[PDB]
Amino acid sequence: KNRDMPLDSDVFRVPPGYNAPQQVHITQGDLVGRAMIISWVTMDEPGSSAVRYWSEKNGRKRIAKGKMSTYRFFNYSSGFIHHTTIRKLKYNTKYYYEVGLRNTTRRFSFITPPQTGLDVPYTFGLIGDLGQSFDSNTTLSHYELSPKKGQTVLFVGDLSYADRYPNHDNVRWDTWGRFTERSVAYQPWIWTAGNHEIEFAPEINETEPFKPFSYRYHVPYEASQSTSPFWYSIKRASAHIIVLSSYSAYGRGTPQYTWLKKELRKVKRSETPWLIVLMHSPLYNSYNHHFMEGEAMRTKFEAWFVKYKVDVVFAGHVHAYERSERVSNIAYKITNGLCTPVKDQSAPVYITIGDAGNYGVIDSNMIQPQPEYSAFREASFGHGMFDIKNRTHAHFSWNRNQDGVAVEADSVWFFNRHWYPVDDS
Amino acid sequence: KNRDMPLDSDVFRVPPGYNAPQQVHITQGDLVGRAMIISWVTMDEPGSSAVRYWSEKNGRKRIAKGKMSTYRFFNYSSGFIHHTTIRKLKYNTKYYYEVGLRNTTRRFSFITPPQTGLDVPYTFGLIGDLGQSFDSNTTLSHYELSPKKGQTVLFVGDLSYADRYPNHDNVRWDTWGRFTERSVAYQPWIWTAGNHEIEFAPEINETEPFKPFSYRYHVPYEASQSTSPFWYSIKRASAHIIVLSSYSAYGRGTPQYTWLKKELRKVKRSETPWLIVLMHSPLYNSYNHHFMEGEAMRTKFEAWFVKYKVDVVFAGHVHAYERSERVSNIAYKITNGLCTPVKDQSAPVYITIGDAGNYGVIDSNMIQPQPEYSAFREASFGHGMFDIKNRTHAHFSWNRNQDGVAVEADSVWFFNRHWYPVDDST
Amino acid sequence: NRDMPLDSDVFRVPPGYNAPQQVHITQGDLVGRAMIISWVTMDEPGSSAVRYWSEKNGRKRIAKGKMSTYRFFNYSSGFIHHTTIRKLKYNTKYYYEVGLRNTTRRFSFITPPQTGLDVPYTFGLIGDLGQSFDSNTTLSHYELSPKKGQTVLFVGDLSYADRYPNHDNVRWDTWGRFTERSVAYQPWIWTAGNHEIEFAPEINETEPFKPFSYRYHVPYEASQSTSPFWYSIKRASAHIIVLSSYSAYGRGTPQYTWLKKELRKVKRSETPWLIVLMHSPLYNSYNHHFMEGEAMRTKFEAWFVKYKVDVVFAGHVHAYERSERVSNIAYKITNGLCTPVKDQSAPVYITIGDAGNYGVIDSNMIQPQPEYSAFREASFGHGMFDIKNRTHAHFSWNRNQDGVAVEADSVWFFNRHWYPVDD
Amino acid sequence: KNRDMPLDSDVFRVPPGYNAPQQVHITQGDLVGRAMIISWVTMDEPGSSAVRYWSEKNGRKRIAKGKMSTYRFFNYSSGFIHHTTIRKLKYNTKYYYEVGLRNTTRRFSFITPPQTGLDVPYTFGLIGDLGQSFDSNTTLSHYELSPKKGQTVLFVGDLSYADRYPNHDNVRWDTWGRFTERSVAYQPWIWTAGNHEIEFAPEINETEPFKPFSYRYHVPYEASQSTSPFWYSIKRASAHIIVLSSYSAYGRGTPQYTWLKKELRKVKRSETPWLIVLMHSPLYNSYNHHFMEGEAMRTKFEAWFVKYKVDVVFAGHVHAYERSERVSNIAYKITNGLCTPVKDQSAPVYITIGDAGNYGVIDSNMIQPQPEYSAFREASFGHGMFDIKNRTHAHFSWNRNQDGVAVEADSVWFFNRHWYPVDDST
Ligand SMILES: *[C@@H]1O[C@H](CO)[C@@H](O[C@@H]2O[C@H](CO)[C@@H](O)[C@H](O)[C@H]2NC(C)=O)[C@H](O[C@@H]2O[C@@H](C)[C@@H](O)[C@@H](O)[C@@H]2O)[C@H]1NC(C)=O
Ligand SMILES: *[C@@H]1O[C@H](CO)[C@@H](O[C@@H]2O[C@H](CO)[C@@H](O)[C@H](O)[C@H]2NC(C)=O)[C@H](O[C@@H]2O[C@@H](C)[C@@H](O)[C@@H](O)[C@@H]2O)[C@H]1NC(C)=O
Ligand SMILES: *[C@@H]1O[C@H](CO)[C@@H](O[C@@H]2O[C@H](CO)[C@@H](O)[C@H](O)[C@H]2NC(C)=O)[C@H](O[C@@H]2O[C@@H](C)[C@@H](O)[C@@H](O)[C@@H]2O)[C@H]1NC(C)=O
Ligand SMILES: *[C@@H]1O[C@H](CO)[C@@H](O[C@@H]2O[C@H](CO)[C@@H](O)[C@H](O)[C@H]2NC(C)=O)[C@H](O[C@@H]2O[C@@H](C)[C@@H](O)[C@@H](O)[C@@H]2O)[C@H]1NC(C)=O
Ligand SMILES: *[C@@H]1O[C@H](CO)[C@@H](O[C@@H]2O[C@H](CO)[C@@H](O)[C@H](O)[C@H]2NC(C)=O)[C@H](O[C@@H]2O[C@@H](C)[C@@H](O)[C@@H](O)[C@@H]2O)[C@H]1NC(C)=O
Ligand SMILES: *[C@@H]1O[C@H](CO)[C@@H](O[C@@H]2O[C@H](CO)[C@@H](O)[C@H](O)[C@H]2NC(C)=O)[C@H](O[C@@H]2O[C@@H](C)[C@@H](O)[C@@H](O)[C@@H]2O)[C@H]1NC(C)=O
Ligand SMILES: *[C@@H]1O[C@H](CO)[C@@H](O)[C@H](O[C@@H]2O[C@@H](C)[C@@H](O)[C@@H](O)[C@@H]2O)[C@H]1NC(C)=O
Ligand SMILES: *[C@@H]1O[C@H](CO)[C@@H](O)[C@H](O)[C@H]1NC(C)=O
Ligand SMILES: *[C@@H]1O[C@H](CO)[C@@H](O)[C@H](O)[C@H]1NC(C)=O
Ligand SMILES: *[C@@H]1O[C@H](CO)[C@@H](O)[C@H](O)[C@H]1NC(C)=O
Ligand SMILES: *[C@@H]1O[C@H](CO)[C@@H](O)[C@H](O)[C@H]1NC(C)=O
Ligand SMILES: *[C@@H]1O[C@H](CO)[C@@H](O)[C@H](O)[C@H]1NC(C)=O
Ligand SMILES: *[C@@H]1O[C@H](CO)[C@@H](O)[C@H](O)[C@H]1NC(C)=O
Ligand SMILES: [Fe+3]
Ligand SMILES: [Fe+3]
Ligand SMILES: [Fe+3]
Ligand SMILES: [Fe+3]
Ligand SMILES: [Zn+2]
Ligand SMILES: [Zn+2]
Ligand SMILES: [Zn+2]
Ligand SMILES: [Zn+2]
Repeated sequence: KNRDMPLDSDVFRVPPGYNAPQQVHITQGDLVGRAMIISWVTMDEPGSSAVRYWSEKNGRKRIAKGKMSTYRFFNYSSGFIHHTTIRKLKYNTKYYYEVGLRNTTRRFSFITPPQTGLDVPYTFGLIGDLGQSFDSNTTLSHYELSPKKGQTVLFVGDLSYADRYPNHDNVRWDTWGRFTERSVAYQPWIWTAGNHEIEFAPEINETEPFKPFSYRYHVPYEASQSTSPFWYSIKRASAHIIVLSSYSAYGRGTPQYTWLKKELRKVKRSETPWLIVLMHSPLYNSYNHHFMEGEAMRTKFEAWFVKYKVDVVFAGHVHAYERSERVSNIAYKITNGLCTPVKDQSAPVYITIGDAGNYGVIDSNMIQPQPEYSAFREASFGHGMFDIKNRTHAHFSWNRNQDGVAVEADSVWFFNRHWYPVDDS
Repeated sequence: KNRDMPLDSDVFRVPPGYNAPQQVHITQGDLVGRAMIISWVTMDEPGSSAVRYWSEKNGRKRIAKGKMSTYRFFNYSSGFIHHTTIRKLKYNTKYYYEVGLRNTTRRFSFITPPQTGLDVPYTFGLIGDLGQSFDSNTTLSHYELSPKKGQTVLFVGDLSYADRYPNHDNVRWDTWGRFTERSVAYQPWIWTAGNHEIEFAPEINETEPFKPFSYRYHVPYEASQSTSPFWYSIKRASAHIIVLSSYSAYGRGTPQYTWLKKELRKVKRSETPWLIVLMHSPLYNSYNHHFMEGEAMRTKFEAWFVKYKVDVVFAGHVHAYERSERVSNIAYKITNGLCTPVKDQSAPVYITIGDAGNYGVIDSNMIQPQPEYSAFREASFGHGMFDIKNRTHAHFSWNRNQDGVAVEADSVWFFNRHWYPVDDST
Repeated sequence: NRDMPLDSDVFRVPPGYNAPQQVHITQGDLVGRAMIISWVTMDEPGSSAVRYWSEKNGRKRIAKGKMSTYRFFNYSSGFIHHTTIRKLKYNTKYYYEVGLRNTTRRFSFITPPQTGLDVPYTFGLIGDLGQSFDSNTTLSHYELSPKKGQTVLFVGDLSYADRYPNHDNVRWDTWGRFTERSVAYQPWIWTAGNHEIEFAPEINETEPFKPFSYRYHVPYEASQSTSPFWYSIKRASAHIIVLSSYSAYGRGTPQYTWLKKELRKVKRSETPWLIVLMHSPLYNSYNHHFMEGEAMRTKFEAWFVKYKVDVVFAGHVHAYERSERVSNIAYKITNGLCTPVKDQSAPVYITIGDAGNYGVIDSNMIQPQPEYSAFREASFGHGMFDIKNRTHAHFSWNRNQDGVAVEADSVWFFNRHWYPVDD
Repeated sequence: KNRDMPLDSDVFRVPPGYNAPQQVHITQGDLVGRAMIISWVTMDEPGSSAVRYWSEKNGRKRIAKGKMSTYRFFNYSSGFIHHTTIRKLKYNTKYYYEVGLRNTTRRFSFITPPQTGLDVPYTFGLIGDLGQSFDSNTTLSHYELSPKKGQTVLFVGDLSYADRYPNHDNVRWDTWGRFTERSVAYQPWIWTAGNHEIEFAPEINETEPFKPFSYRYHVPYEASQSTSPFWYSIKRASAHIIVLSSYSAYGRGTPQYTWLKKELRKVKRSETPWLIVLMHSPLYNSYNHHFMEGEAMRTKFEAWFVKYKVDVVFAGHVHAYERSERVSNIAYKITNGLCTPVKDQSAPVYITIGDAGNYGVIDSNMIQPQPEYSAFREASFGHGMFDIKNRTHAHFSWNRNQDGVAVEADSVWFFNRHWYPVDDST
């Protein structure tokens, strides 16, 4: 049944004025937080890729110059896509920025994160598999209405679900951009590529994976010496965030494998104590839907996560919520019969948070009974919050669409694996 | 430690004459055997990409037109690389072909396979991780001197090992091309991409995986509707051969995953009864080196191989030889504890054959004791032959470098999984 | 102002899902055994395959071509197809179909006879056509001609889309649909004029000839040219040389180099008629664009006389003119030799850029009429160059205001190689 | 006949050190002189495209990041070409810069021109058709030893003459770069494209006009809103310099035509009194060699030069020296018989200065007798100096290779067409 919001919905309204910038969105633009990638689309003509910005502190207006690009997908032709990086921003300060400098100007703002450090607090939103259904809209409202006040969204993939439409009707990317603007124009969303971003459709000569997503959503991948936008790293406040690609190559020797190996080695827990991994497809999942799809990546990387004491791994893909115990399944050797997950205080917690709404369908069927490795699971629409207090403590909470915005249906304290490895079960 | 043949070795000699074609090699150019891709390099000037060819019978000389390309890698600049496809050939006939039409002509020949069919005999050589060491030269000689007489080489990856040299010195691609010539200019080699072809080197700003390899070695990947040179299939005689890429994406919904799922559905066992899979990294491997590297691909494809009753999966990567029992390990569901390989008459035999020589090192360390799923393993240099007799029987043998060219240190009868699914254990 | 409106019948869209539109053809090789088929699909990419067969018997074959797209400012093109059909039979009628996947449309052309000394043929002359009502009239007159044109030599300025805001490239699409009724059935030989340049740095479009060069291909490699803007073809008893007024032609440049070499290749005993096409006239006694042709004239005029070009057709000036056979090639800065003289080795220069443009005629002329000008008139119309045999060609000019059979100006061309009599 | 310096001449020496930058050259990088384009080649590996620079004043060392490129020409493959722009410099300041930051660093310096202004003095060298013959070397020496101290070279085209070699042996581009380094590394040379830069060679599939030149020599063309490296404008001191392309399109409506029309409108003689035009092919020329080749461009632009009262037009192409009277020939209407040049105080002086050496041949055949429009002409090798004193006066001198470096064989004072419009005839 169609639960996608109609094209004439209020959330899809086009900003008025000739060549008004639309689908405005921002993300972190460098490794440590001093830069911001500003992106938007113009529909009437190319327009200018310049961004005007200034801090509240200094009130000196400056100009950053960017780049415009376009793409085609089957018989769709995109508008004019702008990406511009503002650099050398001051930490912990409010900036205003304007786009559409030539015809119709629109102004927004954001706050740069504090400089990275050991005890620096920060609140991350967790959103997965958002889509553009009425549920999607409710989750977005709950997030923006949260008393916890999220400062940056960690997005675990499956953005627009445009690919569910005939020929992937790319108009549905445009609507998604206009819908999400109310949040992502004012705070960065950290992008992870899910399977709905693949858009491999050889039947209509579209054979370059991630094409629409990769034209529309840029990431600071060169900042961490990644050679691809689909895996990369950022540091923000006290968190070191590693973004992975479930649908890229990760065999031994491949670019993603090589990069992750080196990146984990570069992590300094005395500088960013919170080590967080994002990926679309969950390594631990006890739901019927996509059961065991995460197995391949798990066999490659799980031992690295345990060895480097990753604090937490976030994923989506399953349209529900699940939180694992700290467990590992890394003792297997084909013939030794050691294929059962065991408690391991050195392993991350695996959280599945792909329940922001998608196209309005929840994954309710669960493998019964709940396995030992699963601490909490529930088939409900909602979003998460990962609220870092200091180097030892972070509080995670899950909020359900059917609950008040201030209500936590699940919550748990994370004790840091490097600085405070006490049983946080 | 350096057991690579020196640059001035006889196998590396440059063919004489102004702009003489060198590094000549061919491979199947289409889905069923009526085409051939002809490839070669000219060093002095671009030269012609035209190929003259004719059957020894008829003798009507024809011209095929191809394309020239070049590439750079760090401070290396390639010579001029030619790829030309000859099409609409007659089955089971000898053709002569010539390259260097403008200046120094060189002439070679090949024999097209018989048309695909249920009971068409054919002999495949199996060579993996060849490299260019003295051991490499020995393995090649054994293959070309085999009384079995291989008609096509299935190459399971790791070609030149140029990436071991400073800045991957691509000269060592050129030397490997000239060293091969004696063989792959007269019979096709079916290429699989190994980890030594990846050549991911961001430290010298070379970040495109498979670049040198993909410029030098073309495969007929569009013929099987693949969107990439790194996975594809061909039919030859009674065999349907599926080539996979261990070092490309294979997650659910990815191009390779999607392609393979569809491709298996196209397999017709009444026309090609022998279903053969090539990949670089072994799904079953009981050597310590690279132990369990194949697990990721195994979780994705193993159940598929059993479902479609693949006869045999060949791989290289580990520098040794191994032959599994017919087993499967596809019953695991995380908490059911079903994680031990069991005997499964629907499953392929897995053979590791990455011992053609590489840079002169063997992998001798093995998991002890030998696991139940492992039938035979030995750390020696060599190559295999897969000799199809008919729709029910194929004979596989492994020849060691230290033995006479006619000695099989291991040998086994494959009973076809579709036409004759009887226990063929050893 | 005078341009036909978007809802005009001539701009009508062929019905049916992804129906091929803007179909046009042109010679695809050096001597006539090939044809370039071009068209546009708007609904989706579609197939670039062309099905074709000869009326006689007719085994159906398929030729596969290429699809392309482009952007110009805020305009995005449809899916443009170009496909070459090769190895055709001479002097035979062929049918061809495009849009094989969804909506097929069928057309036809007739290949020319093999090239030869005495092979007859009739060429239409059309320049600066545009899409005004005048334009539509000219096209009608040409197609209703009793003399029956078999190929159009087009001397430049096609759609005049560059007159619209941001060169509204939709106006290229309409011109394509407009001209289809003629150019889908017989080749037009394309010359590049100044309205094809489309140099518009103010909207970041700085590649000359961009839209023109995507929509209209020419067989330039067939004569070893390295550019579509200059090339030659042979058809029946004619050798036709197409030059580019708005490309470089300095000594040593590609075009200059190619022309010098191309003239050495002309064989008057295979193709006695040597025809040159260019947009901007070397001889012109109208005020508009007076003397714009001088630069090219100083470079190529002596060559045209040396190789005894029969006739040079140009457009650009929106009127009709025919010169005497004169040359002005003796000037040496200080020697006072700067007047054109009768020269029986020289071509006749014909200005024929009066097919309609955007509805405006150039009527202001230099007075009195110079010696070198034989005939000139400010009327809309088109020409016909009718080759009878190696000695005689008949050229005529038809005015839009006359009956389709009426020739306001008419002249016999006596071949410069086989019959160099004063005409 | 071969008078080109041999490959092992001292002037072609390779700078010592691994990956040592060579063929270093600089030119103005912006409209008004606050920028500089730094160019160099590395032969061993790509290297860094970063330039380190600081003023003799403070400094305050800074880095500018550039770009690397390469090309092939037939069977030639280039080294790694770096172009890096340094911006926001101080006027009238000596700067040091270094290239080759990663392995072998080399250090140079330049002096930024003073801010543009009415009476700003400045000395331009004029060199055309240099080549790499022994004569070429003598001319460069005379320029650098000149008592007048050239501060910037206006170069009227025909650089290396590499195209005279077999397949245009591009190695002769590398030699010419090493030879000219001793001057162009320390002061900008302002490039004009000549016929020897076209390098149209279809017979060897090189069909892109100016390819090697355009890769090796960059100009700040976007600063004057040109859309091509081949025509562009700069201001330097009291001069506004317009560079044109004899071998690009210039018909009505073409990019160069449109650009030049608009550029002349932008000229302000109240800010830059000296209006100078550079082009390769002379509009006025009384030598037999290339007689009247300039006629095509003359017909297009001559009237514009008169209309805007250009002070002086410099050209090369003809291998000799010539200086015209102020003449115009713009009244011709085909039939009216007005086709003789006449004295026109509103017109530029036309100077032919393509006598720096080429491949060792001088053009000595002149049309006799000397025409009225020609003031002075002589067939000797040499170079010119255009020495601006203030808004009204500029001194032009011509120095011959057979004379002392201090001797002026031809000499004339220019009266500025805007600020001192009085007959300056000799
Ligand atoms: C979008 O903004 C442009 C300026 O950033 C407008 O161009 C300008 O229009 C002005 C009218 O107030 C005019 O004086 C300026 O010269 C001109 N500036 C330019 C072209 O750089 C543009 O206005 C439209 O386009 C111009 C060229 C004219 O056609 C106007 O009549 C148009 O309104 C703005 N576009 C629109 C559609 O608003
Ligand atoms: C790091 O953050 C923790 C979570 O906010 C701090 O714990 C909290 O400390 C409060 C007193 O400052 C106390 O009222 C709260 O109950 C407590 N929260 C929890 C969930 O335990 C933590 O404070 C230290 O450790 C706690 C357990 C107490 O021992 C405090 O006295 C300590 O200050 C913060 N650590 C530091 C070094 O501040
Ligand atoms: C396929 O090839 C096999 C090996 O060439 C055939 O088996 C062999 O038959 C020989 C006489 O033809 C016999 O002496 C060999 O012992 C035997 N070889 C082996 C390894 O079994 C096979 O022939 C059929 O099946 C075998 C088991 C016997 O029953 C034969 O009599 C059969 O013809 C060949 N199969 C077919 C269908 O051609
Ligand atoms: C791109 O191709 C689509 C078909 O593959 C177009 O949709 C089809 O339009 C048909 C009428 O031409 C209509 O009957 C079909 O229902 C429809 N097919 C599907 C699967 O939706 C699409 O057309 C645009 O949108 C449709 C719904 C109509 O409004 C058309 O008039 C529109 O052009 C094509 N899109 C574009 C931008 O061309
Ligand atoms: C080429 O075609 C010309 C035009 O038809 C021929 O001239 C015409 O010949 C007619 C006899 O068939 C004659 O009545 C006409 O007067 C004449 N038309 C013109 C415009 O002159 C021409 O015939 C040759 O040359 C002319 C001058 C006469 O000498 C004829 O007798 C000749 O046959 C044709 N030339 C050739 C080579 O056939
Ligand atoms: C502009 O530069 C001219 C060339 O240098 C100056 O002329 C020269 O002035 C010298 C002393 O200043 C004098 O000895 C030279 O003969 C003379 N050179 C020439 C070629 O005339 C010029 O100076 C002005 O005009 C000259 C003729 C003298 O009358 C000076 O006294 C004047 O100042 C310079 N103009 C200015 C305003 O400085
Ligand atoms: C155009 O031709 C192609 C190829 O023959 C057809 O597949 C199209 O059919 C349409 O799209 C397919 C995928 C299927 O949905 C069918 O029912 C549709 O009719 C055809 N396109 C149209 C619009 O006719
Ligand atoms: C392009 O721009 C013009 C305004 O300059 C606008 O009026 C026109 O409709 C636009 N065309 C498009 C967006 O296709
Ligand atoms: C989406 O949510 C916003 C904020 O709650 C609300 O104002 C708007 O009406 C909603 N739109 C739809 C279509 O649900
Ligand atoms: C390689 O083997 C070949 C064939 O046996 C032999 O001719 C040659 O000498 C060998 N070359 C080297 C370097 O071993
Ligand atoms: C290029 O070709 C010429 C012959 O055409 C040859 O003599 C020369 O050595 C070659 N140069 C290189 C480096 O290939
Ligand atoms: C154009 O000309 C054709 C042919 O005479 C005629 O049928 C058509 O109606 C005309 N259209 C317009 C709008 O002039
Ligand atoms: C070039 O001139 C310089 C300076 O006069 C001199 O030192 C050098 O030897 C000359 N080189 C030649 C003539 O090859
Ligand atoms: Fe999802
Ligand atoms: Fe190996
Ligand atoms: Fe016109
Ligand atoms: Fe010269
Ligand atoms: Zn998903
Ligand atoms: Zn390997
Ligand atoms: Zn015109
Ligand atoms: Zn010259």
